[PDB]
Amino acid sequence: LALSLTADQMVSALLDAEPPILYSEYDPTRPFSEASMMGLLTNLADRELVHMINWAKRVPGFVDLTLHDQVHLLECAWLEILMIGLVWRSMEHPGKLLFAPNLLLDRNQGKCVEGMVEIFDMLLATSSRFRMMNLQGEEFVCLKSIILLNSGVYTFLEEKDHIHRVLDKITDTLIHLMAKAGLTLQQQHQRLAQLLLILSHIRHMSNKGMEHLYSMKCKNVVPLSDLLLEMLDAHRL
Amino acid sequence: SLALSLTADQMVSALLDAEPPILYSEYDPTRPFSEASMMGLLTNLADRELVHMINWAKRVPGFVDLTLHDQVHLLECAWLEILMIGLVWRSMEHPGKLLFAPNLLLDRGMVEIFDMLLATSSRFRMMNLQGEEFVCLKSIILLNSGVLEEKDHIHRVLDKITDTLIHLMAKAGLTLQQQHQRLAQLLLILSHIRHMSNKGMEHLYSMKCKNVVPLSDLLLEMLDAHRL
Amino acid sequence: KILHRLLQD
Amino acid sequence: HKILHRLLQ
Ligand SMILES: C=CCn1nc(-c2ccc(O)cc2O)c2cccc(C(F)(F)F)c21
Ligand SMILES: C=CCn1nc(-c2ccc(O)cc2O)c2cccc(C(F)(F)F)c21
Repeated sequence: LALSLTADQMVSALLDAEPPILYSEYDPTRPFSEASMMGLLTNLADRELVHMINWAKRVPGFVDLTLHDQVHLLECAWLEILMIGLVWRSMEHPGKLLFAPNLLLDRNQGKCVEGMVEIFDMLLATSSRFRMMNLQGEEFVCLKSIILLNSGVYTFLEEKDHIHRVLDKITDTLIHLMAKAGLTLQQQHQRLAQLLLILSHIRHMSNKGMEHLYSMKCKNVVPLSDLLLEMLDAHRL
Repeated sequence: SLALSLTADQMVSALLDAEPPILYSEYDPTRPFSEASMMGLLTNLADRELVHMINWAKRVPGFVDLTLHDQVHLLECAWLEILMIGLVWRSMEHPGKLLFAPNLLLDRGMVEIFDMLLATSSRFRMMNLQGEEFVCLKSIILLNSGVLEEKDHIHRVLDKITDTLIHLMAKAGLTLQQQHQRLAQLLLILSHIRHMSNKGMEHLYSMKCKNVVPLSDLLLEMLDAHRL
Repeated sequence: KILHRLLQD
Repeated sequence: HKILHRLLQ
């Protein structure tokens, strides 16, 4: 059970759960258009989602939930989850976003898609923030798990309590990692807060991205898969 | 400087004394059924609350050390989050209801947002959120709103507020494990508050386009900051 | 729901 | 966006 895992066991489970890094279908034989660029991001998301499901199923506590609650949490969090992964992957590529190894873009390329550059800039800045804080992989996996369990939790009592118990275990794990790294007790609470406040900014970015995706759909820029249509539907634009 | 030197107790005293009043609405009372008489009521209320909010932000330790530009940016980004956390705090005592104003107690596309706000109030009631914690969270919302020696200054002030939250938790007898857990619980609610503000801001923009409900010049200007 | 099916696969 | 600026002053 998730509640009987030690911090070290939680970290090991989450690290082993990590999804693979996928490549985009980038076609370097033609120039980008707004449509073709959006097409790459939605196609990449669509393939990543299948792997996200496999990952979520391995997040301690997630399999205890009903299918409806699992659906709800993923519907809520999917873009946040993609974006935290992006910002993580992009840390050691200052000024660029590593959507995939074959799709490493700077802000002038993001400019190709009308209305995407504000989001692009927020993502770059978030990546820089993680770089400055020297975010560790062990911290990153805790944060991504937090997003999955938290983003949809309030919009569902016993199921909720279980979820809140698992979230508490992840907090414990973060603090453990910080103590392990030699942070003072004060530094531990301060870094915990700094990391969790970044999650508010990731939510912000996801909401702005979701509104942008809805515009792309409603302007017939890109065809969305049936999965992305349903993911988008859940955000009720 | 001076805000980096306040004790936790003095931080708390400062924020408590800065608290704005709870304002009354124009709700008439029933006797008119709702239309966007309701949106009319909420936007009138917000507009009056905003003037108090601006004068409250000046009293949040650290805020007045920022440039006027940065002060403007933070309030433009945070204002609906701040209104909403106030609402949720006022509504703690009224299960299933939102106390927009003492005279305006509404129950349950605004329904999705009402439901989110109700859920947040319910979370705060479940956690027995304290007034001292509430005022720390509201200042965090102001300073964290959303997305660099002055970045360092905001970060130093944010650390001090975090220290103040933990101080309050320690005072209340919580173990270290419990303090860290509660701190995380509270800060994760801010993600949901951000979410609700984002949703709310889209409704406000839609209202602006429809031109039915009157929106103050200040509200129009706040809204405009969220679009460009 | 596609996601409902994917969670079971 | 000048109203807020005036009010902060
Ligand atoms: C820079 C755009 C944000 N974004 N990022 C992604 C994205 C895709 C894959 C991934 O691993 C990470 C992402 O942030 C994305 C996918 C679909 C739609 C959108 C958009 F919000 F613009 F509508 C996406
Ligand atoms: C549930 C409505 C959200 N909301 N709340 C408020 C609101 C007003 C006053 C207050 O003290 C707290 C509020 O959340 C509000 C004001 C203007 C527009 C909106 C909206 F986003 F819904 F369309 C507002």
